[PDB]
Amino acid sequence: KLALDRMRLSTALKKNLEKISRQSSVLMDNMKHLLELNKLIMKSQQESWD
Amino acid sequence: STKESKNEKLKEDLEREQRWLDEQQQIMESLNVLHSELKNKVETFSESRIFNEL
Repeated sequence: KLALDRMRLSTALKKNLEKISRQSSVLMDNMKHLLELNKLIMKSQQESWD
Repeated sequence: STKESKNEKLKEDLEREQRWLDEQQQIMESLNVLHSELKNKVETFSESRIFNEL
């Protein structure tokens, strides 16, 4: 059921980000904040492991 | 917030176990020189020395 849900969410985000809509002006900022927080979690995980 | 505080705990833990390794090596270098002085002083003063000194 989780695999069917993640495939429907992956096709829903693919049809979302295929066409440029009006929610992209906050969705691009949300993806930039998530990639900066994930880069901080990568550097923290590497330094904590070493 | 809970992993950077885990990093700030472990940098405090980087000081303490390095100090605890420095204390345990200071035990280890002092127990080596007390084992060498005890092996060199197995033979004590003689039985005939105590009668003539007293």
